[PDB]
Amino acid sequence: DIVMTQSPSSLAMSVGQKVTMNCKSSQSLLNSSNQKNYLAWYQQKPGQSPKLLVYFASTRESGVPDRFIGSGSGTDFTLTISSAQAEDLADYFCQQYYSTPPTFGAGTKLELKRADAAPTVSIFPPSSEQLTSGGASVVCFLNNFYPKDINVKWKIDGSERQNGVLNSWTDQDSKDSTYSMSSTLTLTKDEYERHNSYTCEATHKTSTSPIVKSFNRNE
Amino acid sequence: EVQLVESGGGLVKPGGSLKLSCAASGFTFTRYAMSWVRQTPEKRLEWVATISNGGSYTYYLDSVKGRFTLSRDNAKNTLYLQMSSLRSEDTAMYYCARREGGQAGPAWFVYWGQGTLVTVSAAKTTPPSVYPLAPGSMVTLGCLVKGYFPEPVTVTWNSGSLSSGVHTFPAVLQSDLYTLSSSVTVPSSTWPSETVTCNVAHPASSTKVDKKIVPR
Repeated sequence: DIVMTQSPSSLAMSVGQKVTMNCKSSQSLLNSSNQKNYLAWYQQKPGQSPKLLVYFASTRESGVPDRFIGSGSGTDFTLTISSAQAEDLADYFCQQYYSTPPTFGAGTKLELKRADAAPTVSIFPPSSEQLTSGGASVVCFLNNFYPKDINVKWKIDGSERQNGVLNSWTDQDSKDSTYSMSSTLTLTKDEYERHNSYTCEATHKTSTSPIVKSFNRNE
Repeated sequence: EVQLVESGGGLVKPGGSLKLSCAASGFTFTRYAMSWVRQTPEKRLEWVATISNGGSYTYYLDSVKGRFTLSRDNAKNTLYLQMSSLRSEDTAMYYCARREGGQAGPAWFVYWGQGTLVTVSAAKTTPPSVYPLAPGSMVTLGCLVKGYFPEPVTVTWNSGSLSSGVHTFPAVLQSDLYTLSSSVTVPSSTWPSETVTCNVAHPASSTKVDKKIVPR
């Protein structure tokens, strides 16, 4: 059971700059009978099957752009992207086929760097449909921001609320390299009706100035 | 073109069975070995099984040996994975793939199927509740898809007419059910003068719901 270790777990680089991803195995994958290394690289974008980029450590699959270069030998291999493009956002996996069972590395996520961008914040009251059934989900979208670190805070009538909050992050957008985040405050209908103002706050550790969006149940 | 069309995934109880299918086209099927590779909820790829060109030799991951059976109908260009005595640890997205090179021993995979999801759980299939998200330059609308099981659901806007400015967020687990949301951002002149509908599908419950976003 050859262990394929991929370092680091995630990689961040600006558009146009060089990306180098490492993959460590446990045994030499070079065959001295024809001088070839038994290693392959795969690119997997969000929602898609893995796609073969490089086979035999350095042979590029027909159709892969020339900016993808594979190198290495023995137990240390490298995937180089000579100039990262917006579309290259993906998870990159190495795989050995020297001995059964074929094993894959845990993958290295490629993140793109770009200028800071404040989230576009939208807050939504519970729909009447949900309220009729006894529920009250207050939804807040924090869309198209950078960098990934962002902390949402919920306040009900001015007081912080932490119970009933569930958060969800998209993968980095392959067009503008931003992130988006969804935050749902799930309350009962009775508790939602017991208060008036609901506030979603987008904060980040580097600043004290949040981005605030609120609504009033009555107006 | 080479296409590997999978089918057969779904929800199944622990100890149950399920048969996955992989239909191939665009290459000489009998001249290639075929394989199954699964991917765990943490996006970890894992080879499962490989069958030779004529099926005389099969190879299995030790975790599935004696529980899964690989087979191929070379006349119908179809690959099968018969899974039995399923455990929760088998929950994963299952891919079929063509073992490249046509030779003995493992190799790399060039062509992958689109993947089918297998959920091993004793939880029951639950349809989602779909709620419109309307606001109380550009305007952001949404809809909330709450309390469904199992994965997946597909959310579109205006039947795929609105592709740009859409954010469909990954589902989270709440009370043994999944909940996700989706936002769409359109110009002010579009909404509310025009009609913005979120289309939600949950194939596991045969659920098909359209929710029109109406102003508050």
